[PDB]
Amino acid sequence: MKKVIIAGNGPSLKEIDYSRLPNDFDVFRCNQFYFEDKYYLGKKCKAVFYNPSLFFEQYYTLKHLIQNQEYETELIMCSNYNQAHLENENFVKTFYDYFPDAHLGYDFFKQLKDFNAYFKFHEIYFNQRITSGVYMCAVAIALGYKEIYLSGIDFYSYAFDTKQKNLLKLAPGHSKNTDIKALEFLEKTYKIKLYCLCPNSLLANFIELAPNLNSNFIIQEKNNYTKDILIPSSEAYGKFSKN
Amino acid sequence: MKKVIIAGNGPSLKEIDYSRLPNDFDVFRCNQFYFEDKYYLGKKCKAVFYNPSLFFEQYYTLKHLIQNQEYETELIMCSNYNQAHLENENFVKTFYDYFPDAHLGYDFFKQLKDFNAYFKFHEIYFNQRITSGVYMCAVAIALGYKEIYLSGIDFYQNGSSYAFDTKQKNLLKLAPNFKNDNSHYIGHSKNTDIKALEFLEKTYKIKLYCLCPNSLLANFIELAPNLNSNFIIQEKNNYTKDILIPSSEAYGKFSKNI
Amino acid sequence: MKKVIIAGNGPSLKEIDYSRLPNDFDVFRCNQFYFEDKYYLGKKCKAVFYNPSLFFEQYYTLKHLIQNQEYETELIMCSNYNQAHLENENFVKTFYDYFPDAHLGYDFFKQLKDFNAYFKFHEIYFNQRITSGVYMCAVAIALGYKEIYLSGIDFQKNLLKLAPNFHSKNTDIKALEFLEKTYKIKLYCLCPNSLLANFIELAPNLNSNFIIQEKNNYTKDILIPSSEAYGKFSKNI
Amino acid sequence: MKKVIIAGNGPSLKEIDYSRLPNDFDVFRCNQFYFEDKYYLGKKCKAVFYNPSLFFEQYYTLKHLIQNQEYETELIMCSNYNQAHLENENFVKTFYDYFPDAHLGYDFFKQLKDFNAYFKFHEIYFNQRITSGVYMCAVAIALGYKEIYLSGIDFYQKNLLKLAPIGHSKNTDIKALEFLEKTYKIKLYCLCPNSLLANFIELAPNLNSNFIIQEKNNYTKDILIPSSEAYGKFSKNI
Ligand SMILES: CC(=O)N[C@@H]1[C@@H](O)[C@@H](F)[C@@](OP(=O)(O)OC[C@H]2O[C@@H](n3ccc(N)nc3=O)[C@H](O)[C@@H]2O)(C(=O)O)O[C@H]1[C@H](O)[C@H](O)CO
Ligand SMILES: CC(=O)N[C@@H]1[C@@H](O)[C@@H](F)[C@@](OP(=O)(O)OC[C@H]2O[C@@H](n3ccc(N)nc3=O)[C@H](O)[C@@H]2O)(C(=O)O)O[C@H]1[C@H](O)[C@H](O)CO
Ligand SMILES: CC(=O)N[C@@H]1[C@@H](O)[C@@H](F)[C@@](OP(=O)(O)OC[C@H]2O[C@@H](n3ccc(N)nc3=O)[C@H](O)[C@@H]2O)(C(=O)O)O[C@H]1[C@H](O)[C@H](O)CO
Ligand SMILES: CC(=O)N[C@@H]1[C@@H](O)[C@@H](F)[C@@](OP(=O)(O)OC[C@H]2O[C@@H](n3ccc(N)nc3=O)[C@H](O)[C@@H]2O)(C(=O)O)O[C@H]1[C@H](O)[C@H](O)CO
Repeated sequence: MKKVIIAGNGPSLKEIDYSRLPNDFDVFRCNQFYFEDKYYLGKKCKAVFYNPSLFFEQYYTLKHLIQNQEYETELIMCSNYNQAHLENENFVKTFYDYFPDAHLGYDFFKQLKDFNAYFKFHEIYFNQRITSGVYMCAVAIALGYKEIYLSGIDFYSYAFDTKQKNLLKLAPGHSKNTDIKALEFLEKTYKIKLYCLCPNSLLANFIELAPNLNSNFIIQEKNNYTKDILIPSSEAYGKFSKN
Repeated sequence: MKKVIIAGNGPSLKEIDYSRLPNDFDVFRCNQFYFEDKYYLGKKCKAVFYNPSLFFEQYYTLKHLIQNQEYETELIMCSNYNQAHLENENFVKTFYDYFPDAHLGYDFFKQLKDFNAYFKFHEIYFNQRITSGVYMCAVAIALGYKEIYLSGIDFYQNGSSYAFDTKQKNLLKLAPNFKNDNSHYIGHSKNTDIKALEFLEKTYKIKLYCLCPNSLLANFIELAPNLNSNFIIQEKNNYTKDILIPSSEAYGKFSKNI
Repeated sequence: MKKVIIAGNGPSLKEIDYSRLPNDFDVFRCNQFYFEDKYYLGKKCKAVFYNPSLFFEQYYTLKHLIQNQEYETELIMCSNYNQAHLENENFVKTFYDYFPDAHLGYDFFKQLKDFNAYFKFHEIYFNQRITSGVYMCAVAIALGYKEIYLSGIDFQKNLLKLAPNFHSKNTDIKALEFLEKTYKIKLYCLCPNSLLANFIELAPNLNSNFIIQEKNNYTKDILIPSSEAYGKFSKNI
Repeated sequence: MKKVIIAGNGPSLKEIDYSRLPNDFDVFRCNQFYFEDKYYLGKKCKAVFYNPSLFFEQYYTLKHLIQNQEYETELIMCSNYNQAHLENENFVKTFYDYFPDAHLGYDFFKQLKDFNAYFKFHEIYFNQRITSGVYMCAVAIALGYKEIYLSGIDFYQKNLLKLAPIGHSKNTDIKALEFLEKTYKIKLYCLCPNSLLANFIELAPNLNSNFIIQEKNNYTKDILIPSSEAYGKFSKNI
């Protein structure tokens, strides 16, 4: 169907070669994407992904971002795996009743049986965990996307200063090989096409560069924007304490 | 889908301009509606709503109201939200096995995804909660109703006032907050309900009306079109004016659900 | 639907006016039905009902009744209600995996919404309980039966071992009355000398004949499973 | 499907009469089948079956067998029965989320209502258990196979000995097999004319078939043990 740009928040996010920006695409963002100092991929997101550990606060924050007209998103995804050691069980069980307009990412991730098996085996037995950038690719493939453009994936710093007060108060495997091997498995297994939008990223050594279309893109500035996660009230945490 | 009169129990319930009373309509009542001293809206209810906290006792009381021919109702709704801080999990889980002829209001409330998201966000993060008067509007919409006539909704302007004396022995024993000068729940507000009502009307394209011209609600919702009709309020004598409390053995059997 | 005869194990079971016994019918029996000294209703059962409290042992016993050619039954029902104070929670939860060829009676009982509500309200709030005869009537109606003929309803070291201390007339009667008033079914009484005859219309005399086969070397007490078996099912008792 | 060869890992596994091998068949293997010193039935399995008790370790080991190309399998089955005294409950509950490409054998076993009831009654009340050979037969029948060829069924490694240093019997297994065959109208054949099984099951027809028994060199001959970190993650299911 339509193309999709999947963006991690690595430093390459600020080094996209926009001449290679595809025509007609959706955008997937994750975690502290809003910390970006400019709208490197626009204000419109098809989907935003948040880890279960901070979903409570990210959801709260997202609503503010939307009200402030800083961003808009069609879908709100929680990057879960249905694994007791990775996320809170009751959180997943009651998810749809606390966040009626959001989705459990596993609902889609699990549609890719071969990859789910691949991910689980390496995480359970070898402690290898893929990053959100790869999780988003899986969900995109599950949703039907055929051409995936990657950016902000640098296998580890960020494309912004993530050292924020509120975030620090909340959160004071991986490896390049795991992510790369996972991406190759996805591309091969589901016959989709991966492209790299960041020619200077280490990712460009493994994934084909997005074709040059002589495209152009206006990177809108951001001023007095939300650059830190918000913390809900004490009464709010009390009500959500069990999750 | 007939029209529907949704009634809270505020003092405006006793001041309905019956000249605006629609023709063919259903009636939704809630909580201590039977405390009314006159059948301000007739004996026949399409549905009655009860909060999870007192559902056990309200169900018991309802069966007595029906057996005693004081009221009749087609549906019995429990106003739940699938929120751990608002209701007992087991109660909801086993609901249909303990009350086979009743319904969990959430089964319908959740059909309105946007409103459920709206409600949950404000309740969880800002402690802003709609009242059952608004909850019933949502369930009516989910049921298919498109013309809602409101009454008995006064946003607790004069405090915890009602269209009757709610300070009854059993109710005070079961819900002690009623003994307070102002039993109104801090999370409720005139604005919250109004905005919630505005959200529903807009989002689901339904029409709202007000049967109480003298009510504070008349300042927000369009008054019902004076159809120049009559109703005739039936009087009530030696009626059930307090909630009933089940036996100790009954509570024992239900203990896991409370 | 074929006609169904629902039998309790009261003395009226031995006083059935066979002249009224229908032609093509199914038979529902419950609990210690096999204690009967004669096949008052034949060896063939459409279904047998057992209370959750002794299901473990009754199932074990039934398998012997079947293998030993004493009785046969198509269905095996456990008379549950999905009430924590009435049945073991884990027992109901895992029922179909421990007894693959049996059924939870509630799966059918719950199909009668009005009666389920009627039963639940009176039991929970007033401690009024129905007997198996009434429960079986409900299940029969839920299964699609149109005509129900009642009998055996008059309001062993092992059994005494399992049940040491081994309901009301009004409650059952009121329940049956509600059942007939609420659903599209006809109720008949096959025992004219039973008190039930004072409330339920007598089955029409059809000048029917029926040979009552005697029983010999039959199982007349419930069987008790091994301690190892009990060890495996202890969580459900 | 069509035809399937079900194999236990007894001595008869090494005494198959390949002249009687069907032409188009799938292979079902169980537990320590890889301990075989030769590929008596090929490297390709339609399905492999592991008991719940060691599934965690067997799954880990199978992935190595596959990665090292010693064997390949389409299906991975856990031989469960939905019985607390026979398997961990949380293990069964979360199974598909920990092993996305595997299957709970009971999802198929329970499709044979009569046999499920038959098995449960005798296991619960008479402590009679069936061996994997029989379990695989039931699953095979549930999957649609009509002709089942048995082998490696004879009624009778540091890692395995450390991990696992009853109620089985020829009678129970044989009676169970006969019940399955009669009840589900399928045909059972014995591929090992020198096994006691031959005394009960009709030998497979001689079709003058040929089979190449591939050798095994430097192969996995013991179960593998996951890391302590892995165990810590699966602890609740063991
Ligand atoms: C402290 C902590 O827990 N850090 C983790 C981090 O190790 C990583 F696990 C993950 O993501 P996180 O990287 O920060 O931000 C999103 C994605 O950007 C890509 N990236 C980023 C920086 C870099 N140098 N090279 C990269 O490739 C990865 O694809 C990653 O998934 C995650 O979800 O995968 O999330 C954070 C936080 O849990 C989260 O931000 C709080 O809401
Ligand atoms: C003490 C306590 O817990 N009070 C609460 C109250 O804060 C409110 F949460 C709620 O409402 P409740 O008073 O019965 O009254 C029913 C409805 O009438 C309307 N009304 C009433 C009086 C007034 N002055 N202005 C109004 O607008 C509201 O729309 C309300 O929903 C409720 O479910 O919304 O229920 C009671 C009880 O939990 C319940 O009666 C026990 O069965
Ligand atoms: C001690 C104890 O717990 N007794 C109860 C008894 O009060 C009754 F509740 C019930 O009934 P149960 O005796 O077996 O007899 C079966 C049915 O026959 C009818 N009948 C019997 C004898 C009589 N004189 N007048 C009658 O009307 C009733 O309709 C009853 O449902 C039951 O399931 O309804 O079961 C027994 C045992 O729990 C059970 O036998 C153990 O397996
Ligand atoms: C100690 C313990 O628990 N032993 C049991 C054993 O009683 C049997 F239940 C079973 O047997 P399993 O080894 O896999 O081997 C499969 C079948 O091969 C045949 N055979 C094997 C070796 C031999 N010397 N003579 C034979 O005849 C039998 O027909 C057996 O059923 C089973 O599931 O069928 O598994 C083992 C282990 O639980 C399992 O291997 C560990 O993962």
